[PDB]
Amino acid sequence: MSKLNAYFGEYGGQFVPQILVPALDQLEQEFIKAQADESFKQEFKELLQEYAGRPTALTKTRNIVKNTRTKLYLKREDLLHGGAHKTNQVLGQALLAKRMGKKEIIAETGAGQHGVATALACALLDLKCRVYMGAKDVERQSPNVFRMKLMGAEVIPVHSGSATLKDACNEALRDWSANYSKAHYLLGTAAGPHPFPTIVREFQRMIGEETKQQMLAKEGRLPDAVIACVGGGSNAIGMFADFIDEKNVKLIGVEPAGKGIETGEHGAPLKHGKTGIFFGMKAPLMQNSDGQIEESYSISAGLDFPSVGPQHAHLLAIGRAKYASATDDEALDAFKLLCKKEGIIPALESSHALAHALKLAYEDPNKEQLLVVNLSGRGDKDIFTVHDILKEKGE
Amino acid sequence: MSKLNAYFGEYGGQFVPQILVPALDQLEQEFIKAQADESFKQEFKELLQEYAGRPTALTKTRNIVKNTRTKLYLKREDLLHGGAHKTNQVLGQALLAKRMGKKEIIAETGAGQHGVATALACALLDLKCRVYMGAKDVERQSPNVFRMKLMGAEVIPVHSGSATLKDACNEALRDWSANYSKAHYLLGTAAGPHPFPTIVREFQRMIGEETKQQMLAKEGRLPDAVIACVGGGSNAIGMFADFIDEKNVKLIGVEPAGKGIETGEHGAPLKHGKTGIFFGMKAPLMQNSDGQIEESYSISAGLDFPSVGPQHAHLLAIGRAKYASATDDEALDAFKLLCKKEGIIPALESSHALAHALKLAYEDPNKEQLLVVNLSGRGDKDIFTVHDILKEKGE
Amino acid sequence: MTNRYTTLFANLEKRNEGAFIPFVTIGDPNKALSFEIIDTLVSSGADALELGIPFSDPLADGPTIQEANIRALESGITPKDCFDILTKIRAKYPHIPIGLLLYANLVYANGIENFYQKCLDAGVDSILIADVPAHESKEFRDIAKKVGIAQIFIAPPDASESTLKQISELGSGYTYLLSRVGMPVEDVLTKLREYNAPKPVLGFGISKPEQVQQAIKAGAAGAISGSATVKIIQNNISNKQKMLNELTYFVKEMKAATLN
Amino acid sequence: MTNRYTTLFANLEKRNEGAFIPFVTIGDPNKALSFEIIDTLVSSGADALELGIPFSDPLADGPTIQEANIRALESGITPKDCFDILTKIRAKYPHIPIGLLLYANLVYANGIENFYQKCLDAGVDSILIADVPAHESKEFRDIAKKVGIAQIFIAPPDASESTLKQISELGSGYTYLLSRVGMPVEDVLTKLREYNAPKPVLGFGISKPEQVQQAIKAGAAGAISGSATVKIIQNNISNKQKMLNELTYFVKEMKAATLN
Ligand SMILES: [Ca+2]
Ligand SMILES: [Ca+2]
Ligand SMILES: [Ca+2]
Ligand SMILES: [Ca+2]
Repeated sequence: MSKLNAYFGEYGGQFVPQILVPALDQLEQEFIKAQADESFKQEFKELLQEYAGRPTALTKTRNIVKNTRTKLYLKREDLLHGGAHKTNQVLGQALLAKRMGKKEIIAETGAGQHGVATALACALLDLKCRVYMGAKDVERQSPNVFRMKLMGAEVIPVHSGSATLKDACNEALRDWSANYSKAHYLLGTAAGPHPFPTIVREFQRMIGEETKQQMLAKEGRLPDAVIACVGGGSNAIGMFADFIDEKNVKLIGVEPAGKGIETGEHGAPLKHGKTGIFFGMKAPLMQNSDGQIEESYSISAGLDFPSVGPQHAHLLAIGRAKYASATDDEALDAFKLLCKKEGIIPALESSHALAHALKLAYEDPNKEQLLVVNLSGRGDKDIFTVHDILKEKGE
Repeated sequence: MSKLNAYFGEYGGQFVPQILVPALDQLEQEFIKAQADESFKQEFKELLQEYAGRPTALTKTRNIVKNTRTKLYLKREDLLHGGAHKTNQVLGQALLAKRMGKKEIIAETGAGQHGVATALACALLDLKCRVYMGAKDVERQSPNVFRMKLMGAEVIPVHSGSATLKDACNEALRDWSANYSKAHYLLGTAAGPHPFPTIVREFQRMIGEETKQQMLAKEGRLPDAVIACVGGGSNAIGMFADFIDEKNVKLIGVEPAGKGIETGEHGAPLKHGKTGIFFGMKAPLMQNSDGQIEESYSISAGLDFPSVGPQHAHLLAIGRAKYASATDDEALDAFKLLCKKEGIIPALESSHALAHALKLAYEDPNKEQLLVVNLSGRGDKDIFTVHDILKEKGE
Repeated sequence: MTNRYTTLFANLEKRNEGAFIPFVTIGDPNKALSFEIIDTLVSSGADALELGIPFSDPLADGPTIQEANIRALESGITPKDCFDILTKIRAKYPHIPIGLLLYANLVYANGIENFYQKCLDAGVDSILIADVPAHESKEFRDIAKKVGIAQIFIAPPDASESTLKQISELGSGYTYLLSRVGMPVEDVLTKLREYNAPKPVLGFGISKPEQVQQAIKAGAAGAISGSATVKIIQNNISNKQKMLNELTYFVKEMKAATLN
Repeated sequence: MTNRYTTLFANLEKRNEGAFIPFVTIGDPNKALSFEIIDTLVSSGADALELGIPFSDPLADGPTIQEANIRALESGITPKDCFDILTKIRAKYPHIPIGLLLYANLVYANGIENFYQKCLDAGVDSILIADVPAHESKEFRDIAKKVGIAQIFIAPPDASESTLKQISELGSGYTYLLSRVGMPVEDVLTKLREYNAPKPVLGFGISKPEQVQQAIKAGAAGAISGSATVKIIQNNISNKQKMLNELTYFVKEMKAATLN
């Protein structure tokens, strides 16, 4: 075998310029060999366990839904090294690029989370790491740029065009077009061209794989539902993947509603977007009547992405997974609740999933329910954001 | 039995005012009953494992000592919930105060690390948390005050006297003097009056207990030495405790040398201090010829403490443990090295232990050695500090 | 088949000259000036036209072309506005080869054929979709053969001989080559000649008249200048009269390099 | 035994009056003014003196006393400087009971007995070590009985009857009580009377003359004012002449509340 399906029910594909096709074909073949090499699989596990901290805890909340009959569990990806789930698939891709014989790694980031995760992986595995970043984002993210530089990565500000994340993807991709023989491009989420959506899923699988086995040993049954936020799709497909064949487990993804779907400032194309072709894939898009992609918005930078992974769009059109929305205020109030009732500061990305779970609990408080929230990351990065929105209102 | 030894070879004791003795006696009796109640021990473990994240990883460094024959391991207390080892003994004391029938908890903090750890424990276990803090420290620690407030804790600035950590201990202790019937005082380290040095050791024991069993399953033998920084003694006695009876394992504690021991701006009383009576205990002290306690200094706030726990001073006078020093620059260079060679940002407290381990490796690079560094905490809090010292010099 | 390109390349090799094809994005910097830019391109001796339609996220283009999609979109340019310009140009200059450089979502949104029909009604001869590779062009190419528009494909110098053969057979009008002048360029054309590819054109990094002359030499039917033509627009945004003069001068000196 | 306190309390109950004992920390705010403060305390009718020696970390005292240890240390006060003041006072006022309120490390550093000897040479009669409880006083109390200084202990209202009995037997001079006026206070003295404790004195929160009068009533041999005397120093730091006058007035009105 020398080919893997690039589609999820006519979602996905490889809609890249021709110059990039040999890069994708090469990356696909190496990934297939990697999944067959057992020394690769063991090095990946020793990396996730002895270095990244896996398996991560599965915490049972004590007070946030005490007034109900809902037993609410949290998959503690905030306790992973790096403070977010990204570390999982970043260690995998970097290890994958190491056995392609490559020493260089190209990456892009907006908030800085993916950039920091790429830097720490390349530091441990001795890889030359170049991260592209919008000149405006460089100015707004002084602590994360200093983190990336402390770990030996080259931060390349991009001043052309909008000088933000959309322009760093252009530089990183065109860089990969010229230099894919020596460098690999560490894509940040489960979207884009094949085989990136499939590779990221296989390197985030252990999220759902651990929950299933942890939940069997803790509560005894499979959960009634698993809930995870959906920006590009990375952490949600990580949770869903091993639950897809369990027919009686609902899969709920939560997209950001921003200031309200009725206001247009949102990031929920899965249920409010026309299917189109963008970022090298065919997928739901926030676009106008002419085909121009529209600006997305969320209070958390991790969910500010006007498209979504292909396997998610597929899972919606088959009826296997339901996708919901949470506004800024719903995630903010869920943020403040988890700090006060539990002892955890969640990532504002993760708070969208939590806010939805708090809905399912408070709307039917007498219903026996067993729910899982994929706590995709720590909230220390959002301390400054939450404080300014609270002070701008009344705190 | 209704008594436990308060001394470590004439170090330690209970040198508190008389008004506080019934508080210490009460806390001692409850602690003895707690160590016999098995439902307490199981709730503590489920708390450390399913909530705090234990067991923590034991990482083998790959590149920082590659030029030598030293196999250097890191006990990953930075991956614990809260980002530091403090969470361990804070969850224990709070759980202990919960079964004394008390709902209130008094605490003090300087940098904010202990305050944040007390807040998250009291939030999970539904305890009313009052943290005292110097008015100057409140001004310098806006993110940590906002963390504590987000988790429902009452931050009480102390404006009297020096308006810093020395003045918050006075308020917290006098508060406990009047209110010990309803409130417990969550002491931050393994120092102070009995039974606090003994209680903190038993609630940090699982550090060394996990390393010993993890090292047996990983490398096969016991390590040649375990290295941990020593501020008050909390994280170092956590590592040493289960290794004391292993006669062929060296115990190395690293105190801060600050700007140099010859400069007087240090925090190493264990090997440069006269024994005295302070903080309700008899222990080594940075004091002048008249008995006044001198100001200590370290680049990391966690080690800025002019005394040390009693069991450490005892372990030095018996010859069981050796204690060394590391300057600001040695911990800074060890900080920068772990970011670049490994993928970990260490706490500047922990970097003192690491800097010493880097000495033992580079000084005898052809010597087969197996060393453990207790990575007591994450370094994200020290990002701002390291950046300003680097820019003040040349970065 | 026999399109406007076949008529042009036969007339050119008869006169023994190469083809100079300027690239300008439609609607840059605004709708009224864009038509005058396209107008002066033809009057100054362009053999064919390569016109882009502004896209939001041109992930394949460099900074110079990026700034030009932005200029047009900031001014309100619509695919409708582009067809108005394409229609007004062909109405004035019949049988002048006009190709479009598009991104796929402009075609897929509002219907592939529905969009392809508007192109032919505007007089377009060829379409190159930047983000649709050869192995995934089936849906687009079938509709292209039904409406009568030539589908153009990029031939990068590092694709499989299998993929390079596939581009030769699926192609029409001409072949866009990413090969540079200064696997080598000659060995690329050798594989394209054996596989009966459409006539080759060089595009990447064609800025000076030197590079055009050394492009018809070594065996290429023509040459496209992308950034070099757009950059003249970028450097004279405030000065309309100087822009068109620097533009007419550019086309003449670049066309002179295609003779002999 | 028979110290200066036994002579004082017998003379006082003969005249049927209570003891007023002001607390001032030695060297506050500086060495020269401190002696004048101590001097005016005795001239204004103090029966006994309660003098603290400045410590770096007075973890048992409130803010008012804290600010006063700081004032003295900021001015350079040394235990040596304190003995100079204690010596000059007893040289002027013989057989006037003088007690010291110390923290343990001032005693332990440079030798317990070595420090205890300097106290007796300075004329001190009693020593209360704030951070040494009764069950851990053995090393300090043995040396106290050998040099001839009375060791004073605090009797808090919430200690064990066992611990409260132990303080009665180890004590000398008088007993410091933390009981408030406004377990209750009477039931505390009942246990101290049965156990033959030294004569009880009330200390905590004695600020106004009202509180002194309601302290000799309900059965106490005297009363100590800590913060109230120190606060007069704090509020008049810049004004030396007003400070001493507000000080002499304070001692007289507080002493008047100990009669009848
Ligand atoms: Ca946005
Ligand atoms: Ca309902
Ligand atoms: Ca200090
Ligand atoms: Ca050597």
